[PDB]
Amino acid sequence: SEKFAFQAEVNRMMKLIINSLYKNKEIFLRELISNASDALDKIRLISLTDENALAGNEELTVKIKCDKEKNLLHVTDTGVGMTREELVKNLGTIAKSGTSEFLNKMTEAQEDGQSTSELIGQFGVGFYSAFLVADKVIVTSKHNNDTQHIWESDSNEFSVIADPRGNTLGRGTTITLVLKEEASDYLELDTIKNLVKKYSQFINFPIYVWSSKTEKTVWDWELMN
Ligand SMILES: CCCNC(=O)[C@H]1O[C@@H](n2cnc3c(N)ncnc32)[C@H](O)[C@@H]1O
Repeated sequence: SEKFAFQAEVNRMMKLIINSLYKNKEIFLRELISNASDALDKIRLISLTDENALAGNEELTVKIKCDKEKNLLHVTDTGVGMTREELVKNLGTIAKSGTSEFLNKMTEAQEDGQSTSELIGQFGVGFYSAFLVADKVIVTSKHNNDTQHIWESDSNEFSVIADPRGNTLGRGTTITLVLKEEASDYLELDTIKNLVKKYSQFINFPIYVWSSKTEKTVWDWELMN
């Protein structure tokens, strides 16, 4: 277990994003789904050049799960996943060149009254908007080139640890949101299914929500797109 501070610019970026989307919190789920989609594209593109790419997990899905009792929301993809060093660098620092650009266009647009939600989506920085609804964000990731690890943060710092549960994802990433008290509605299946549907019509991968039929109850993955 290693402890880390966020880079200064990521602290600023977190605040810009939270402020930009404060009255549209639900866009957090849009961005998590987009990130999962990009991750599935990446492994799909890798499988064109590497016969083993999918060996760790033969599926390509996004699977969402509400856990009312533990107050958790889980967004799981079987995409490319992240190595330990990518968990640290990609989430904890300004890692790409596009991210800096985003910082400039965001502040210029935000002073000029121009729309910013598109900026967040364009540059793929929406991960941080999970903090509008969660007190704790947890990222479990398994990448073909590393062992499974857990990233966790309350936004005031983050830590990364080897997952003691070993390789349970096979390949891919689970974003786990410890929801704020004011965000318990994101644990309701009807809420989540409408949002998931709303945000997944463009995803070139199937997206499922763990749902109940129903005194007899049957739970199963329900395709959303
Ligand atoms: C740039 C703003 C924060 N950085 C990310 O979201 C990056 O983290 C990684 N990331 C986030 N969610 C991911 C996922 N589900 N699978 C793989 N990488 C992911 C991607 O490299 C994103 O560019």
